[PDB]
Amino acid sequence: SNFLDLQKQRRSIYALGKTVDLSKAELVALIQNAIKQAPSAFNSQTSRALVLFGQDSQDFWNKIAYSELEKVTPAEAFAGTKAKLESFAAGVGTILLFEDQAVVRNLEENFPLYAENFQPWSEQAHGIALYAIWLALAEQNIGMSVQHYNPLVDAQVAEKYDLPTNWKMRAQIPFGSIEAPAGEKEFMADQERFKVFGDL
Amino acid sequence: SNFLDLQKQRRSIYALGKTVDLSKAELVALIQNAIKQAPSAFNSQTSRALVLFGQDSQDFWNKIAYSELEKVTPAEAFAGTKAKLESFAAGVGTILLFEDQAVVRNLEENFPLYAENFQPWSEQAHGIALYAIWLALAEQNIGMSVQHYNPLVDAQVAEKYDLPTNWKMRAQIPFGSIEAPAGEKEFMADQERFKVFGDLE
Ligand SMILES: Cc1cc2nc3c(=O)[nH]c(=O)nc-3n(C[C@H](O)[C@H](O)[C@H](O)COP(=O)(O)O)c2cc1C
Ligand SMILES: Cc1cc2nc3c(=O)[nH]c(=O)nc-3n(C[C@H](O)[C@H](O)[C@H](O)COP(=O)(O)O)c2cc1C
Repeated sequence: SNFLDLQKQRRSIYALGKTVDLSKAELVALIQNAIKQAPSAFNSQTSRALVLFGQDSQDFWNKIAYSELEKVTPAEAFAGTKAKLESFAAGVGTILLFEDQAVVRNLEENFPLYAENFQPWSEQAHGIALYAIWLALAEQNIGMSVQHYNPLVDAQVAEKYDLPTNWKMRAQIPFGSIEAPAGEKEFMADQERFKVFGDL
Repeated sequence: SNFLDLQKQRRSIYALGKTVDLSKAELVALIQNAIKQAPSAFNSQTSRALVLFGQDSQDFWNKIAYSELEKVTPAEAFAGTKAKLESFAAGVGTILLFEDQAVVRNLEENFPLYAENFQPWSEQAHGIALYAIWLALAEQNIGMSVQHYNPLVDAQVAEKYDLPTNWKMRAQIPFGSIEAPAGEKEFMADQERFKVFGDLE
């Protein structure tokens, strides 16, 4: 098999469970290594990550995200939110990805000739880290989805885990065993997406 | 041979050659399929790409890039620029990655509540398409690098190929045969980069 097979295997999984065959040490090393190997502009390595397990992971969703969402969600709609938060907490853990703003700013100040690009290149590096993790877990038959309850949960997350303010949260990832396969995904016409020129 | 092996094999190759044993059709498929499988915010699919071979690929660096860099690069320094441009054209081809702005705008306009997320999600989607290609090619022992001469060469590239005006260029990737391994790698202190809380049930 090749990389294309793994790419096809990787999908967004919303039905997660706790039946994984890897330990904490193996899960931690898998995640961190996947992120460490993900490239970044000038090897700035602005990628930061928080990995939660057990009660911690579940509390992030059922307590942190929960308390914040009820302050902005309609009463007649909260029931559906609580259930959704539970589905994410039903997994093995949660990964929170951050981008170190102190490193991006240091770059802007020292190399203004590039400045404008540091912010976008930082967002690009985050995406790369996200895909790196997604691929690494998919190969191990571990499912996950990408969530964006930021910056709503930012405040509480930082205080609870003594996270520097410069660590700007960009995504929260619940992961676990795959309890239900994803459905049919759609693709756009390749003709209006790509263009080839030249021969070689 | 897990994913981590491939990740570690993927490096920024600056020494490229023209000795690739894959037909154009296979190269095109490799690149396009890798992009298609790369995810994007609610399957928005804002990634676009232009693959150039031969003269087209060579001209992008020696003509378009060159001409634009020359008009803004110091005389007593342009010498190095030309040398680099030729190292990129010494490969098999070039990949230009764009992000469809028309799609992103339609989202920011209809979703004034999430408007601020689309731009960063687009940049992130671009990075994902980039890494997807970089990995697909590394597995084929095909080297490449990511360059950023945008938006300096935006107008000429868009004109020469008459691309949709919404295709905002984000990167130019020269690929070819790996003529020499990458240097050494540097990693920051992990205890400064990560944090772990909790245990498995
Ligand atoms: C968003 C982003 C922008 C990048 N831009 C450039 C660039 O303009 N020129 C270049 O030579 N390398 C560029 N790179 C490559 C990185 O500098 C390189 O991946 C990093 O130093 C690590 O090296 P490795 O790829 O060999 O592991 C970029 C990487 C990312 C993720
Ligand atoms: C930058 C970026 C942001 C995303 N954000 C969300 C999100 O907020 N919520 C969600 O459920 N999925 C989110 N996704 C996942 C995509 O919707 C999903 O990957 C896409 O529809 C393709 O499906 P697949 O992941 O199953 O291949 C995001 C993906 C990217 C690349």
